[PDB]
Amino acid sequence: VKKGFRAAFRFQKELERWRLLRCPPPPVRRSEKPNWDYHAEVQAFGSRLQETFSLDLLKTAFINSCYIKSEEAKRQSLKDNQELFEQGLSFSHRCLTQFLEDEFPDLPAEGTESLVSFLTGEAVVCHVARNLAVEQLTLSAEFPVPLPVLRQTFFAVIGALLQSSGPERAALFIRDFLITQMTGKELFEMWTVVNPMGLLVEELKKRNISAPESRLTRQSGSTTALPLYFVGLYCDRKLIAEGPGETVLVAEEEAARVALRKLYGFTENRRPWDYSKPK
Amino acid sequence: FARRNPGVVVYVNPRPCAMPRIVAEYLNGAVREENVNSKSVEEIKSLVQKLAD
Amino acid sequence: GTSLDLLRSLPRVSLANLKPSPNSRKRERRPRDRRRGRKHSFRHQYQPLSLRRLQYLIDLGRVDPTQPIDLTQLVNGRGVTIQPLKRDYGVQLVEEGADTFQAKINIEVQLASELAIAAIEKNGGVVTTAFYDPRSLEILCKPIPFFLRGQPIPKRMLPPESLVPYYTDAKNRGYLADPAKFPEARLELAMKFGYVLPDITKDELFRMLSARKDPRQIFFGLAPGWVVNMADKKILKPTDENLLKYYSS
Amino acid sequence: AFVRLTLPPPKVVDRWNEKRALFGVYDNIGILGNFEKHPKELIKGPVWLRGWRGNELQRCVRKKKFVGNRMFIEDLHNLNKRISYLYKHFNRH
Amino acid sequence: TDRYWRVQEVLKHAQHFRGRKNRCYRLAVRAVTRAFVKCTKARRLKKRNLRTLWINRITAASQEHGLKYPAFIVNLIKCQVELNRKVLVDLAIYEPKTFKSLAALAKRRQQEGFAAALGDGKEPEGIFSRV
RNA sequence: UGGUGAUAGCUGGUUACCCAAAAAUGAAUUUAAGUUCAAUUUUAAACUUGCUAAAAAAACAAAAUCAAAAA
RNA sequence: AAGAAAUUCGUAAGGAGCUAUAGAACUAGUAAAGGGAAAGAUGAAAGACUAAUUAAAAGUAAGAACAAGCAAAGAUUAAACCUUGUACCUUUUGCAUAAUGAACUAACUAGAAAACUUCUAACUAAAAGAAUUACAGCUAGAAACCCCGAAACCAAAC
Repeated sequence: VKKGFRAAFRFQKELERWRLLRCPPPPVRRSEKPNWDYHAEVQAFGSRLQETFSLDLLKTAFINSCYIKSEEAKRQSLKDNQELFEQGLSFSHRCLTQFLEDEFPDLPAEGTESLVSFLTGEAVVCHVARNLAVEQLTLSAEFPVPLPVLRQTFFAVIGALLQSSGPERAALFIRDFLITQMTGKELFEMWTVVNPMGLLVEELKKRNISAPESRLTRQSGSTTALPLYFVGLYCDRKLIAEGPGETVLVAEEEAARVALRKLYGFTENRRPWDYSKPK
Repeated sequence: FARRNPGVVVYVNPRPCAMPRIVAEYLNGAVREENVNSKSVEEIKSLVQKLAD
Repeated sequence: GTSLDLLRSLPRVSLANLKPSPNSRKRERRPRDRRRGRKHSFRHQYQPLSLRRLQYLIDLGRVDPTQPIDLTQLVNGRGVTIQPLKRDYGVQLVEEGADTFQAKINIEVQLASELAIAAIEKNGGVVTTAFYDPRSLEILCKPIPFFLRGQPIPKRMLPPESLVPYYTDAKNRGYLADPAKFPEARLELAMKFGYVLPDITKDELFRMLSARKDPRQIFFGLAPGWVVNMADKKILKPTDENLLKYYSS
Repeated sequence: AFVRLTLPPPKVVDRWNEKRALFGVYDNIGILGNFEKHPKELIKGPVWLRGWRGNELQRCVRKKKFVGNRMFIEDLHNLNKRISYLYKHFNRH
Repeated sequence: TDRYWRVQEVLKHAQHFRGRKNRCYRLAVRAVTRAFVKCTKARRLKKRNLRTLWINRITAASQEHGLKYPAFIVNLIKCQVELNRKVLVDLAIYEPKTFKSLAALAKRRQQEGFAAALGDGKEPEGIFSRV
């Protein structure tokens, strides 16, 4: 038997490391974990964002219906975030629509609604909250915090932010934190468009423009198993959009998609949106 | 440092301890642990500034 | 003492805090790892006393000028070191300090310089030479121990025939010297320097200065064959007639 | 190699026991006792090395002299053989 | 008493090895050192390959427009253009219209350069050859 | 069985880090694997010119040996 | 290499050891002189059904393999493809496509001395707690030089 207690203590740590790797512990909310002060964190959270929040309002926004039930159950053996949630979601819809309209006046009202819904989507809201540690600050009876409950708080925080800092700061906050999520997102990715050829024709007739005549601009490897077809939409014998496709149908569909982006001013070379403006 | 950076929650817990240690937690969930055993004030200040940045 | 004040400010010291002085201890190499892994007796050994060395003792008051100089007293004052293991057999004087030692006192040294003898006599000192057996001299340097051993005081030995002429020589002023030549010899030395001879009799303390022990007598105070009641701080004298014959022998 | 799967029981040691508390007391016996008793006189242990130290050969040789007559015949012969090796090593290498 | 952990240090780097090498400390230690040294040597050579790749891509892009790489570089140098090879590859890939403009600019300077060389400097410097 | 860990100028082996400095000439030795002498290197100390270069002058016969001043 | 004396002097249970390859060869001198081992592990209680504890050695299984190659590196969307690369120690010479040695795992396995000097201090014409040196000396401390292996030789028993 080897002598010494350090060696025995060292092996115990060695055993613990192996056990932890084999069986990682279940997740627990930071609130239960040590070194958590809700009041201190909220003050730091507001200062960290460099934004002014009303402590009472912000706490109410964090407060959720599920959290109250757990406390009420313990109490048996308080203001929800619904009111703030409605204000933030409603205000965000107006603010998001306003931002979209300015950049893309050509884009149809239907498209703006899809974009607004995508930006207010549960996944988008949840991702921002988790990366900001809002989930730890979120008050709920279950961990990991349910996504619908987490989404409610985020807009509730926006509603609290509106009261504390006004629409102007909240609008900058939305632009700084939410409009940034549109980077790298293609138009059809955020807005679902089916039957692009029909939609393209529908826009053209509204503008009193002749439907383009599809033509095969380029062709390669037609008889091989890997054929490449370029189809160009010619309006009044003038090419408006061209797309590549493995088949003539695919190229025509891709060309239609390119035209739709051009119609609504979503060109790949379009002017970038600006987050620098302090105004 | 606390006045300069009030957005970071600082916990100071003098207790019977073999080796002093500093734990830094980030918003994304990253946590970094640094032992302060037998280190001078100047060394500690430089380390904390790096953690903040 | 500002250093003392710093101690008060500094924290209380503990056993662990103690640390060896810088550079006091060198490092060592041990084979733990690859660093140390891989690969004449007959001639007397006179022990002299310099005149300059003599001068400071008198000037510093280490040896009382009134008391005659005694080799044992010098050992008592740690003036000179005699080692029996070295088998030191004699005592001499060193020419150093001939120009820095102006004083007069009675003294006895086993060997003295002829120039030094007259110079101190010119100053008024009394100088003589006595023979101490090297074993007896060691006993003389350490008188208490043989009392502890219980040995009685023996008769002082005489020089071997090689050294008899030196001690018997009148000019050498030895205890075996002929007294008849001493008044003439003293006169002759005075003429050599030309200094006015001070007769030993003129001195008020003449008897004290001229007092000398018997050739058989080791100690000025104690006659040969005596015993000392060291425990009772008394001196014991043999009262047996046969013992007197032994001392005469 | 393999290591223990159990932790040893905790142990507590008293540093102020009389032996530790009074360790070193009377070490100044000579200076504070008029030098009547030298601190070397306070050494208790093997007779041949009380107040004395030397190299291994000197210690062995002194040990033989002190207890040679009181040592066992077998031990004395072994000590004699051991002394031979020690003598050659130090005095020839 | 830490000899086990010393082996673990070698083993942790040798966990991904195959064969008895991954489980033999005698062989595992040798493999770990050899792996580390190989990366060190490649660091210096790695940079040279990247420049070679950039130059090769530029030549193909220039040849696509019908311009040789050496001719394109020399004319750009004559025009005091200091764009690096890495940026040049990006311009062709992501700015084909700009690359053609660069191609046209280099060819025009090449035509002016040939005229200047034939002229011997007696003729006035061309508009694109003016500094 | 013990002397005995015999002896062997011979074979082989001889376990953590970092910084710094660092070259197989002459003479002899039962000596050419070692050792002494010169030379090198090296530490301390004393105090002042040193290295490269270097004309004329000799030496030779009618860029080195030597070494003014410089730089 | 050996090595006196004379002459002085001399009263009077513990471990900065080991803990089953360590420590006595030992659990044991047990299993012709003589030589001489191997090994065991529950709990308070087994009149509680005999204990647990360990991604923990190599070896295997769970789960064989897929053109290209000292087996890795740079990489990469990608395990293999592309690119780069003459196993290790010792020894030769500052070179091996020489030559030795290695099935693998665990344990065990080889630098030891103070005469003089420098350095660190005490006191100082004196220094050392007897035996030592001295015209700045003297005292104390620190500072150093391995392991295994013959053919042989002799004594006493059998």
